[PDB]
Amino acid sequence: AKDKVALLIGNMNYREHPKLKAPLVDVYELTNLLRQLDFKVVSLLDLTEYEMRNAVDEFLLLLDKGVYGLLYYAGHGYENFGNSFMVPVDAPNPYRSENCLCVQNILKLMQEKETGLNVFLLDMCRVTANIVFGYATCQEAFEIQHSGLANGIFMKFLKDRLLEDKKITVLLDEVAEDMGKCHLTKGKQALEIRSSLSEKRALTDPIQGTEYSAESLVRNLQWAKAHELPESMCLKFDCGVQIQLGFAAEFSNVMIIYTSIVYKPPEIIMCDAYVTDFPLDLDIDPKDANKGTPEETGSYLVSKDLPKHCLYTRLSSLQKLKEHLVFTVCLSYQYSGLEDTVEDKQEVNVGKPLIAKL
Ligand SMILES: CO[C@H](c1c(NC(=O)Nc2cnc(-n3nccn3)c(Cl)c2)cnc2cc(Cl)nn12)[C@@H](C)OC
Repeated sequence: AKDKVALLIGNMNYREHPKLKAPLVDVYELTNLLRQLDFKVVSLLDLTEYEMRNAVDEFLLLLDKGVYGLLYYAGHGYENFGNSFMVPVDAPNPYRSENCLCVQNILKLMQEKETGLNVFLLDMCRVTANIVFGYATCQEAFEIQHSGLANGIFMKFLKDRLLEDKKITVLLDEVAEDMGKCHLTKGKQALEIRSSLSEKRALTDPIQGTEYSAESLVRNLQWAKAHELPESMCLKFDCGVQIQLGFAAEFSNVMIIYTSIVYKPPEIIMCDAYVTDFPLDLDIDPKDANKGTPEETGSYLVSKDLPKHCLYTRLSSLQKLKEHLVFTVCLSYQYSGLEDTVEDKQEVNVGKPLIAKL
């Protein structure tokens, strides 16, 4: 492999269509599995049409001679007269092609590349380019785990075979057999595999030497800067209360913010630091921010990974941020024998985190 580059899109929260649950776990777990295989992974949740189109265009552009690419989409799919389409979260009801991404157009652009390997996997709820196309239609079918999280049928079987040092086409055929044995998808057309692979190529194949090929190092630096998290900060308030702001990442466009009281003077009986007044573009609803647990924000991956007794806020639209992430830390405090709640607030700039750097 000249390089190993992957783009994973998972669409769950649809405006005019039924919401999905499985993409979250699927995208997250496939990201980890591909990271283990030395892929530079971009993982994005809930993308609009324009966001999808730009992400796909940028991923396609990386597909230079000998590069190993992998594109995964989990979400609603649409079929109209032999063509399949990927449905963005902002798509109107009923479905219409102009609002969707045509799969056949992507395949056509992939066909022009001189990639060492190009794996295009769809997990939808309805000279050679070495393209392996997997098209799963059992996505809303999912299984509930002992964790309480929803895992997709396709991903359940894919997770178990991805790390195998075997030709990708052989790997995917075993996944199709597993689904065929699975009682939910038994005698049904759940996975279609299309392949134009003339060479024994696997996702486990090594990346070309950095002592002569510097494009992997350049793309590694460019990937790294798109995954930068703000360093944790401490804010001091006039009353004497010291607050810590902590940051965790779930996906390339999803960040969890948490606040905790590091010092509370004896005179203050009860205090809480609430993060508010986020940029409009991010579309955060205050009724889904400052939660007592990360689970209540929709963050189930990174859960006992975070400090206890904090307030948690999930920023899942970082790709929409077109300025610095400037928000307010509002402190609400109470003196034991005093009338009510005293409020104090200070603005914070955490720059352009993660995908917002690009
Ligand atoms: C070329 O850039 C890299 C890249 C991708 N680029 C994007 O996703 N671009 C993107 C552009 N615009 C938007 N968008 N925001 C608002 C409106 N449109 C969005 Cl959601 C995404 C996609 N796939 C991979 C895989 C690897 Cl490795 N890198 N890579 C990387 C450095 O990106 C992290």
